Order: sequence, then C-alpha cells, then structure tokens
Amino acid sequence: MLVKGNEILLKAHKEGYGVGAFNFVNFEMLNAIFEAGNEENSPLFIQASEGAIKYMGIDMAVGMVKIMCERYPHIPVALHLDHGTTFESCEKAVKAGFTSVMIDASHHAFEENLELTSKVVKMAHNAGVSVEAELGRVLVNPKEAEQFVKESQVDYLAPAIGTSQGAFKFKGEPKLDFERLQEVKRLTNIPLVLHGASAIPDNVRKSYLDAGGDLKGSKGVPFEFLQESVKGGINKVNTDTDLRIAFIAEVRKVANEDKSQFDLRKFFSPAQLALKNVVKERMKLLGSANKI
Amino acid sequence: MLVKGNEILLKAHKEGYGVGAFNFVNFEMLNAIFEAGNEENSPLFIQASEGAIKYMGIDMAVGMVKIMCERYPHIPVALHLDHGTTFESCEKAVKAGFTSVMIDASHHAFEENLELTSKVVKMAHNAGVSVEAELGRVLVNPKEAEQFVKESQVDYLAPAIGTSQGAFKFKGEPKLDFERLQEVKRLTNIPLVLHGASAIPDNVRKSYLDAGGDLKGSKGVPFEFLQESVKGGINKVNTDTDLRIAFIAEVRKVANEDKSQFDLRKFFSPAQLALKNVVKERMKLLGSANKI
Ligand code: NA
Ligand code: NA
Ligand SMILES: [Zn+2]
Ligand SMILES: [Zn+2]
Ligand SMILES: [Zn+2]
Ligand SMILES: [Zn+2]
Repeated sequence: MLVKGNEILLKAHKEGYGVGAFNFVNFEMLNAIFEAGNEENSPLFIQASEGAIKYMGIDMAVGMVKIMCERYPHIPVALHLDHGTTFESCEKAVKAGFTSVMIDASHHAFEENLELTSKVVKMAHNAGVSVEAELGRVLVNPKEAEQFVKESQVDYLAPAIGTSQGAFKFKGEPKLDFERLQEVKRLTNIPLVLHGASAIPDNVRKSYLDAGGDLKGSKGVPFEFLQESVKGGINKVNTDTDLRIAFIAEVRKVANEDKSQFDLRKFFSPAQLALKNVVKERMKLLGSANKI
Repeated sequence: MLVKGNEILLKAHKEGYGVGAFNFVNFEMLNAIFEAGNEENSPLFIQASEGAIKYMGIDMAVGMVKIMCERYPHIPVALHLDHGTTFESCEKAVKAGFTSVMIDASHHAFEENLELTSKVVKMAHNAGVSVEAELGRVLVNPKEAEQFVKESQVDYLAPAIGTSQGAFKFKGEPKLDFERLQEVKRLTNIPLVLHGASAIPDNVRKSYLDAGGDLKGSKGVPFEFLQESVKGGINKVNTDTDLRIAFIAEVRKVANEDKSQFDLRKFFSPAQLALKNVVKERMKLLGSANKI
C-alpha cells in the first residue's frame, strides 16, 4: 500500500513516535529497507533526492518502489521527494507517482519561502500528495513556524534545531535545541521532520574503519538525542549517511579480502544485510517497530 | 520493444550477425547494457540466471526490464532465462513475463535431454515464448543436433564446441571446433548460441589488475574467435564475465583511491560506464550495431 505521507505521519504524530525516512539510490538499498520494515512490522518512508532521481531516472525510482510495495502489500509506504529545489521538480515527482514531496526554500526569506511552499502545497494537495517544508538554516523562529504552517497548509515541517546533513555534523559537542523544538510543536501541532539525523553507530563506524575506510572525525546525532527528538515531537527522521557507511563498509571488506571476487552478489548481499540491520535498529529506537 | 527471443535471433540468423546476450543482476548492470544498445542502435538480449532471479526476485527482474523497454521503446529487447535447470523454473519465467527461456539438460543422455526440452518447448510455445537448449558437454554430435532440433522444435541451440563459463576457459590455448560448428549450422538451419563467450579483453584485464584485483591467469575467447564463431553460424553470444570484471574493476578503484568515499553513485557511475563500453564494443564486434 503506497499511501500519502500524511497518512503515516499523522499516526506517528498522534501516537508520539518517529518514522525513519530512508534514502535510496538503487535496488540493493531499496530491497534492504523494505526487508527491514517487513521484519520489524514498521511503516516506511522511502526517500529519493533529486540527485538519486537523476541517477535512477524517476520512472525507475517509482517503478522499483511500486514493485516492492506489491511484494510487501501489508506495509504502509510513502514515496517522498527529498530536498526538492523547485516547484517544477515537485510537480514532476507528483506526476510520476510520488506520494510526498519536500520543497526546500529555507534559504529564502520568510515571505518567499511561504509563497513557494504554498504554491507547491496547492499543486500537490490537488493531486492527493503530502508536502514537507523547511524553516531555519540560523535556528527556527517558533512564531514564524506557527504562521508558516497556518498560511501554507503544509502537512509537515522540518524545523532547524541544530542538525546538518552528512557525516560531519558537530566539530564540537552534539547539541540540539529541544526547548525550541517543543515550542514549534506546541504552536504548530503537526508532524515534524528532523533532517541530518544519521547517528553513525559505533558498530557501523568500526566496520567502516576495519575495512580501511576513513571517516575524517565524523560525528552523528547520539541515539539519546534522536530519542529525545521524538519525545519533543519529531515524527519523521531523515536517514541516509548511516545507510551508506554500513553498505560501503561491506563492499570495501569483500574487495580487500578476495582480490579475485567480481560477482556483484558477493559484494552487495553482505552490504544489504548491514544496511538492513541499521534500518531495523533505527525503527526500534524511533518507536515505529510493531506499529503496522 | 519487449519481444519474443526468436524475433531477434531469426533476423540475426538470416543476416549472419551475432547478438550479444548480456547478463544482469541489478539496476546498474541493466542500465549500462541498455544505454549501450541505444548508442549502437543494437537489439538487446537481456539475460538473467536463476541465481540472479533469486537475488533480485523475478518480479523485480521483469519489472526493471519493462521499465527500461518503455524508456527505449525503439530497441528490440528479449528477456531471457539463462541456464534454467528445471521445467518448473522455465515455467515460472514464462509466467513472470520472460520472452525467452533456456533449459539446460545437456548433462543428461540424448533421450532425457530431448524429453525435458520438448516439454519446456510445448509449454513455452503455448505462451508465445522462445526456447533455447544445449547439446554437448564430449562436444556436440552434429547428426544428434539435427534430430534434436527436428524433434524438440527448439528455437535455438547451444552446441558445445569448446567454450566454458567463467574466466578459466582455456587452461592452455584457446581453440574452438569451427568445423563442428559449421556442420551443426548446416544440419539444423536455426539460430545457434555460444556459451562462455567472454573475451576478457586487454583493457579490462588491465583495469582490474590496476585496481588491485587478481584474475588468476584467466583467459577468454579472443575477438578473432568470436568473429569466426559468428561467421560459422553463432547468432547469440552469452556474455557475463566481461561485464562483471569491468564493473568491479571500477568499484575497487574508487575504494582504493578515496577511503572516505561512501556515496554509492561515486562507486557505480564509473562502473556503469566501464560495463557500457564493453557492451558497445561487443555489439560492434558481433555485427549487431546499427541493426535496429
Ligand atoms: Na525531506
Ligand atoms: Na542461455
Ligand atoms: Zn536533509
Ligand atoms: Zn535540510
Ligand atoms: Zn553459459
Ligand atoms: Zn552451458
């Protein structure tokens, strides 16, 4: 059941748990994500960045997801455009079959962000698609978020509270503005989204370095911070970097330990398993396990 | 378009060229194979082994190919079950949407090979699907191939004339029994198939070794032997190993040269390019280029 994103996140919002939003760029990532949701009895947010869409072609992005949905028809799945940069990108996703779209205009001033988001909302809602937007870069102004949500009719909001994409989130100590998060939640009363929510667990780090990799003083969000975010009102947790490190760690490993290995399945089967286990543990941490 | 295997190979049979049959196991391989055919204006034989089908799941194997065919509707495409081992496996491929199936019973005596092949043919032909079979392991008996084709009504035949799967084809010197090939072709007058037809070209071996890989003194079929096979009557040229070596060569290269790289596209975009170039060259070598 491919469903509009709001169907999944309104439930998480009402019941106070978080739904991981897991990026993919090919079949091995998608397969591992679905198997995780199947084994944890967890709803799924599947995300594709504009770059991943260009890599796969939007027809294959939607095509593979729809195939996976028929394979696991009992799992609620939303297919979400991650960090859409233009109205036209969001519209193309809508037409291709995406059930959720994010328009990121947090770099514009409030008035232009609200205007562009409202335009996307009008377009997507007319097609039965949910919309995500972003406020803050500079942390979110809770009073701006209140008006933004009322004016735009956006389904969920990503408030900046101290996170950032990538493996290098903090060059000092991890800190998130939970008081700010709670204020936004109180004033907006909608599902909230956490961007840059990869944690880089110790076991995933160990596997990557044990394979000769280098994470350049990386630092992710601690598990207790993710747990505190969900308590504060986060319901969608964007997760990408964790999946990639776990995956490539195993590819590096196979390459190192057998120089005559060129069967793709021998590289990517252990890579899928490692990615899947990250997703499974994240679903348990966030509280979406056993929610189907 | 997605068409019966015989539609492609009968044309190649009557015109005297070879159509590469390229194996895939995931989206990256399929995409690079398709881009190769689009750029050479070549018909495509897309192959999936039973192992590949188990890895992808047959619904995804077919689903991805149909997406690709709609992306390049001008390219004749057959989707082929490579080395089917049971009737039931061939039957599942037929039901899933394969347009060509191979039943490999060449390890049985003639009567048992003929019986199992005839059963598959009856089922596949009833569903508008073409069938490949195999004779020889001792090399093919041409008079036996004659009666095998006449009795079974199989669409194309793989006669054993010296090749073998994998990168360890020739422990000594490459040698194919072209006289035996010509006799089979004279007596059967159908499209013929060459198994284990990877060449392991110099540039691909160079790339793999430079990436720290070990090929273990591998030896493929020389380009001259492949062209002579086509002249002798080979119309379908099974090619797998060359694609995987070229692909994994690039993967190994990205891992060696940047230990902090875990973006999957940075690994597989060059891998796709290398695989695509092998295919394009093979299409030109075999004579399928510019045949659409
Ligand atoms: Na997003
Ligand atoms: Na075959
Ligand atoms: Zn983000
Ligand atoms: Zn963001
Ligand atoms: Zn073979
Ligand atoms: Zn064979």
